[PDB]
Amino acid sequence: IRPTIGQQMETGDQRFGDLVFRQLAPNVWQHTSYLDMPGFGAVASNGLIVRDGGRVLVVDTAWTDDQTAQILNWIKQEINLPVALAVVTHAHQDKMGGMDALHAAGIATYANALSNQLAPQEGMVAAQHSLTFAANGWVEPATAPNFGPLKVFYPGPGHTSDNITVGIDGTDIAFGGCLIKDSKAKSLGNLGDADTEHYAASARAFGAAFPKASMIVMSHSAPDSRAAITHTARMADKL
Ligand SMILES: [O-]
Ligand SMILES: [Zn+2]
Ligand SMILES: [Zn+2]
Repeated sequence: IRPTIGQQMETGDQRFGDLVFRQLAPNVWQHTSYLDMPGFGAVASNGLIVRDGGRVLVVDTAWTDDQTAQILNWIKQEINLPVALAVVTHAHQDKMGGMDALHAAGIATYANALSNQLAPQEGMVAAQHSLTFAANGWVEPATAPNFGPLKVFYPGPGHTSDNITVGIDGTDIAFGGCLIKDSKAKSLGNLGDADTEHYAASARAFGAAFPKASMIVMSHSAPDSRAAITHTARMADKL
């Protein structure tokens, strides 16, 4: 009995090691990893895996190198194609905590230049390559070579000063990372590194950048429809 990963994922989300995987589209999966907070519930973070022909692309690490190695194990087991590159969406642990595992696997990594400046200070590892954004927020194409369907956008400072977002061309999906929370959320999570003045405008800019994305994928909520964007901006208004 040898079903494809797509065939297997019709049963629902799949637990794999300490992670959970969910198929969002025929070639797009959400990875979920968890940070144990002793005495409290574990903090979930989501990223993406995209099968782009004969290669795989990753958006965001897991919280740790080990969890990130578990992602790579899942990719080997279920997809059985090489991982070419990863884009990581700011210098917090949930997004860049596993850079060493990516680098050891020969994966080329990309982050906002600002994320690369901030990461080592925090005991993290910079990505190998730095993205630069035009004033309009779109990545300068020369700094994002061979990204396939990934369309990278800097919406402005919000959840952090360096937060970036990623649309997946040919799908209904845009990834807001930690900038966006779902339409039912009671809070924006930890705002300790947030730009409270600009957050709402940056959430709006993300929505405007990917107007055809009907599925909004987020780090700290399950996927939602576009109402998540204005809900997030409403929660962020006049912080
Ligand atoms: O985060
Ligand atoms: Zn963050
Ligand atoms: Zn986060």
